[PDB]
Amino acid sequence: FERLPADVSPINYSLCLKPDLLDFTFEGKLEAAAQVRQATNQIVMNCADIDIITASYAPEGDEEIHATGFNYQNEDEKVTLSFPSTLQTGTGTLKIDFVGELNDKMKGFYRSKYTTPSGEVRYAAVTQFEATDARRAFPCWDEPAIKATFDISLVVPKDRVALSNMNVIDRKPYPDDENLVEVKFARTPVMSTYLVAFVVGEYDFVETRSKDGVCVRVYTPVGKAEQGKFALEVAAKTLPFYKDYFNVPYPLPKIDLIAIADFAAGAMENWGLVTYRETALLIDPKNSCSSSRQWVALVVGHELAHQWFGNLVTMEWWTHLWLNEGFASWIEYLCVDHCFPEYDIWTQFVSADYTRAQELDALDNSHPIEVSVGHPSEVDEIFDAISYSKGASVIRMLHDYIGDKDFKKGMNMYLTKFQQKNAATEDLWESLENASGKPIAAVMNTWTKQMGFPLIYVEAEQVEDDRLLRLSQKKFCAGGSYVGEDCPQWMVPITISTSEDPNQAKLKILMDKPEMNVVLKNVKPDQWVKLNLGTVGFYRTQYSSAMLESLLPGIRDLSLPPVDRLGLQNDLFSLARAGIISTVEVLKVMEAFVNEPNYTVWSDLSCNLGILSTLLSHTDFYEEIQEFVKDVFSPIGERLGWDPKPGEGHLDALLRGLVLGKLGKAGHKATLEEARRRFKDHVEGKQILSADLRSPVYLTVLKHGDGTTLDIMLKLHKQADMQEEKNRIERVLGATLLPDLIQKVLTFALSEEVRPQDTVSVIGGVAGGSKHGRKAAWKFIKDNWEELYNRYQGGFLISRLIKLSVEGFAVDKMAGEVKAFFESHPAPSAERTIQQCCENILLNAAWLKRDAESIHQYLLQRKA
Ligand SMILES: [Zn+2]
Repeated sequence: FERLPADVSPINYSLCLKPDLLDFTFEGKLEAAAQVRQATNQIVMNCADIDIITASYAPEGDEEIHATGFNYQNEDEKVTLSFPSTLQTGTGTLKIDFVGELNDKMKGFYRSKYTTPSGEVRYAAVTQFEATDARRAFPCWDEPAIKATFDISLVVPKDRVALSNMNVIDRKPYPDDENLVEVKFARTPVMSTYLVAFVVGEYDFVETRSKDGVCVRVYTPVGKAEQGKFALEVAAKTLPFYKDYFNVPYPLPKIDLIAIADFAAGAMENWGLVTYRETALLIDPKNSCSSSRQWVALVVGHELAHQWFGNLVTMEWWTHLWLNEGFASWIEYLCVDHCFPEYDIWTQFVSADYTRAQELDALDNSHPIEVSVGHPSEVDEIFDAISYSKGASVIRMLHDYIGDKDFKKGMNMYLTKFQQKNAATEDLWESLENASGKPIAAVMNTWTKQMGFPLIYVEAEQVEDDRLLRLSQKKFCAGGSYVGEDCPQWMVPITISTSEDPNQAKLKILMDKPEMNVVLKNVKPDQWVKLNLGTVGFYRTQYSSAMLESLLPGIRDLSLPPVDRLGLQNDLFSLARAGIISTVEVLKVMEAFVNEPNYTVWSDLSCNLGILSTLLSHTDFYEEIQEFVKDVFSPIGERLGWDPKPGEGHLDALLRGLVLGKLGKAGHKATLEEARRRFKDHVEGKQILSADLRSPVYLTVLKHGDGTTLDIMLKLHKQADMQEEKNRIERVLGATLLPDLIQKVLTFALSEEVRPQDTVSVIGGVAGGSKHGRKAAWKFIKDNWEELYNRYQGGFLISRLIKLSVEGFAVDKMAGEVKAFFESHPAPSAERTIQQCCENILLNAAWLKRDAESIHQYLLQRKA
């Protein structure tokens, strides 16, 4: 791959597109003011799905020279426009009229199917150019570093709204068609082609004015303007936040957020015209959830952050796309946390991007964040959950290492320097290094140019009133000690806190050595020491036995912040699974979480204990670990109770469902008895139970029920009114324990009553229900492999079916059985999932064989 010759660079695009609806085509003429930087006889542009009618170049004050040479290269999406004579150095005007297609590929200038408040089914002209689809709406230099200004014009019917990046400056009628009106927009600033936007359709709107004076609007489908009210007030507060943080005003005169029906791209940060899918921007009061207002605040703060970082200053090449999305993925939580501190959104960030990035970065076949991108198709291949989640995680670690003071100063220097220009990743490290005086380029190179993350071991010794800390770093791997003689090293900024001040740093350090000693002044032995305050650093911490015991009071009295309790517990399970520490040591810490009120912490607690419970189901003391789970969740269960208390939040309803389902599955007698009261009153029409208690009650009564209970659930499903009620049953049907009922659920998955896209959910619940239910699900998909393969081959479902079925196995002999099965019955699209699952089975197998009897003897001694 090679970029455009750059012998002719654009200056201003004058576009006028007439979307031919019903015919699904469009015609448009382009007057591109350009500069000939080097004498050439041909101009090379990007173009796809567009046939040029005629094209001529008119130099300044001269006659136009029509092009008599056309060359369409579809594999490279580039077109060469040859001319009879050399164009010579100077300024000219490239005039190109052409015709295009409103394709069905949800890319470029395509058609968007929407339904009126009555029906009829109409189509709209919606745009989407990122990454390289602007060349399908009009021929252009479709590269982010080739910036120019845009004069957008649209010839739309009178009864249809035409939006674009800028505001409307003229609305004159169309002479050839009385039913059409040409809408001309203002001139955009210097920007990239992949951020240009224009949409044609029928939309209602709600408007407001931000404190900066910027006109904010939320465009909704016809008849849903009230649903975009919340997104409007969030966007109206988001602009002043980024204005104050960047010390740079909003670069455009107006901001628009339009909700589109079935918007495939999800969300696009088009400069001034941010597009969403209505299921992610609007809040339907009779269909939305509880945390929907939280999800809207995040998606609005993310794309509006790009209006500065990404649109005002754009990446030089797609190699730096991770930094554009990683920065926005981090500052979106900073914006929501400032406007809505009642969310404690940073605890959910650690539970989302942070932990998910540490899972992938600790396994084999990982890759560094920044990878050189040659062809723009290589993007879709080498960027994944690693480049974005770990990308946002290292930015958070960098912000904490810099400090919010110098970080704001460096970003203002960065934005003002490269405004309406382009920059690379190294340009950002320089602007931050100038404002902070810290070696940012050197530190960040260890986190971007190599894969993996370090494990920080810390040991404590009391020296007078101070405490000496001995730190060492090594590459962390989910399997254990990293085998390899390269010995990776990281420059690790570490924030340390003590019990005397658990919410602010006791000491900030930078570990640029494999081993390092640290002295904390005035730290009494009765005080605990916590590394990685706020879990801001992208690393795992292994505490010594003495240091871990000192942290137990901090967990119990909640003085340790919830985000710290989340990260501490998550590190303990990973270290025990890797064989670095014992599992018994982790189980003793679980007893200190009995006072935990935070939903996110319990969510990760329940997830980790669920992995261990299903792992220990292969042993002869599965009753002992269930009794242990009941003791951990009993106090929080009694605190929440069964009915919503006066003035609860939305997380307390979610936490009640998680806790009750955990106790119900573990056999908690009081929970099982009450769940049967609610279920028998729900099926007899005496009092329908809440939708929040519905899933835990179903799981509990079905696991501890019989064939009568299963028939009731099947009657609730075949009679279920909506699809949502069906899915809530399909996930819990696998909780049955009797073998003939398990086979009945598996057969029910492939029946006509279950839709094929939901069949994997039913079989997934069977594999996760019990040990014999997992073996029955694995045998079921082997006997019916011909049908299941024909159903989901080459799709996402076949990888999800294999994942949910075999990941729970804890026998190393079983890992060799799934690898041998897919060597005789190939599944090409799921080749990567089989390798991850086989490595995961061997990991759980070694973990089980190493710690089985130690856990057993711990549970017996604890009970006495
Ligand atoms: Zn983004």
